[PDB]
Amino acid sequence: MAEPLLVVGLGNPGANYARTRHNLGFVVADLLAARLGAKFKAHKRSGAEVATGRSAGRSLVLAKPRCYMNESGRQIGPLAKFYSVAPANIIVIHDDLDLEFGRIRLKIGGGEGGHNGLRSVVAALGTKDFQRVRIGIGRPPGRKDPAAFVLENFTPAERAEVPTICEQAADATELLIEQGME
Repeated sequence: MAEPLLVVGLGNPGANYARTRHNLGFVVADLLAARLGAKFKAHKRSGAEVATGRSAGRSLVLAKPRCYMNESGRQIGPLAKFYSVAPANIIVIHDDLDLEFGRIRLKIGGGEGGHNGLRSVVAALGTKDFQRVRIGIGRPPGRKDPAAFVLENFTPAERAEVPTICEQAADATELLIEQGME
């Protein structure tokens, strides 16, 4: 409420992953930065790229790890400190295997739903009590390993809705920032 907020979109750096299921977080962070009219820059003290701005009269810090998914948490801890943000005010956006495609849910705490990015964060923060904006991608077909599923692009049908879904996730995040969780 004077407390700065750290919104983190998870994903993998590199053109080959920009469209994969596991990068929705990056996509949403990109939208939020655009809405804020703020751009990303390499942050010397973390390794992630950051952009800053205002939302709901709140001071905002948007970031996207430049490290691969498993090393996400190690870039977040340092950012939290640099801006002195508490875990509770850290908002992580991520794809979620346990939510049907396009289904968006908010939560603080809870499990990782088999998400490796989420685990490195818990591991790095020493706590599961940070905020999450869960964007459902549904379960993987039996013919596809879960880890491979999230690293592959959305199906033609799903692809047509992803942009819309991300707008909604961006909106949810803003709303969560406005009077979120409780």
